[PDB]
Amino acid sequence: LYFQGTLPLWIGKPGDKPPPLCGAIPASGDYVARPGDKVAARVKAVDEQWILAEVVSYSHATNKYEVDDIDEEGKERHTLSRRRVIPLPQWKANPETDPEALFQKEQLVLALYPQTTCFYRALIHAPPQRPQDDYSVLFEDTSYADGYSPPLNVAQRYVVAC
Amino acid sequence: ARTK
Repeated sequence: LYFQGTLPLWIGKPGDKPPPLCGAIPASGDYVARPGDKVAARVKAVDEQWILAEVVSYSHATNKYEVDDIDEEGKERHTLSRRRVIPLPQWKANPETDPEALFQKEQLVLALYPQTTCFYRALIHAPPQRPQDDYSVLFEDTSYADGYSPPLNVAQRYVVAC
Repeated sequence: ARTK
């Protein structure tokens, strides 16, 4: 009710690799997202910007997605090369069992910024040590002399490779 | 999209 789309914790058995789209584990090279899946989509801005979007369809003929920008005003459609679409994780990685499926300190990532529907460049400050905790990240911010925000929390749901 |  309150937390629509919250991610399940990956629980693997012996000898199971953390799968593609578990935390930091990348999608396979031929991966195709389904209608309804959430993605980071690189679109033209005013400049380009990674936005939170929802897949509408994919054409294997053109290798282009149709995606809808998720905004409060209503949807805007974009047609994008698969090169401009990063699938969001479908599981959160459990640091207690699959710590290697988390982005490590200082890794460059794209992360959702608070009170936006956009992804921006950030460095990992700390991966979570417990499954109930999120990432701490430093966002690039050119308004500050050293170029970075203070540490801000971002759920695994909204941190992807840059 | 809502930007920062």
